[PDB]
Amino acid sequence: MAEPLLVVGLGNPGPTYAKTRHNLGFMVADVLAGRIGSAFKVHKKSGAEVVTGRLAGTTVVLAKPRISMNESGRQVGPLAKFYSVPPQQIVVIHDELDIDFGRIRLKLGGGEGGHNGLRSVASALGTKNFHRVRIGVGRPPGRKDPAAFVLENFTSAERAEVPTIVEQAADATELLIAQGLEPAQNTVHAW
Repeated sequence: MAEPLLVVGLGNPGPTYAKTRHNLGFMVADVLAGRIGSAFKVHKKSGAEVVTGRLAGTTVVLAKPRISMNESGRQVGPLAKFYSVPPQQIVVIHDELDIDFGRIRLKLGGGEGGHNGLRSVASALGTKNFHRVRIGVGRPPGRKDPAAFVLENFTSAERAEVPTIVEQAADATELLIAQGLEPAQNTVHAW
């Protein structure tokens, strides 16, 4: 008697990447786990780090793959089947190049931008119809390649407000779960 939502934070494992742009997904997930009150434990049948509990009024399974961005699909897929979670009930948090730094957008399906983690997930699920909480990071300075840019740390001026942004992403995420996409994205969007 359940059928929970799967909330997935994308990022790369290890201290080496903990603070890079490509790890926004992990940062948000760590905040959500802090709201639920439990630390992550390894889900042995999938190898993913997981937290289960009550979040935003419903049952949630919060996860972080402890395998590299490129192969995240391998753990997210099994995890989804483990709990019989339909794609529409899957929420993936990730950094986004096509949106200005500090902006947060919510989306169901659609393109994947330049995010390799997202591709691996949609590849494993066999569909792109899952929700995303897109946390803007902006576009790289000049001629620097997107893939390289997101593997760097935030500039000192950016680092000042990443903590504010992560908390807003987590709220945006909770708002999505509780209220639904349309209400949530009407509140969180502005242009």
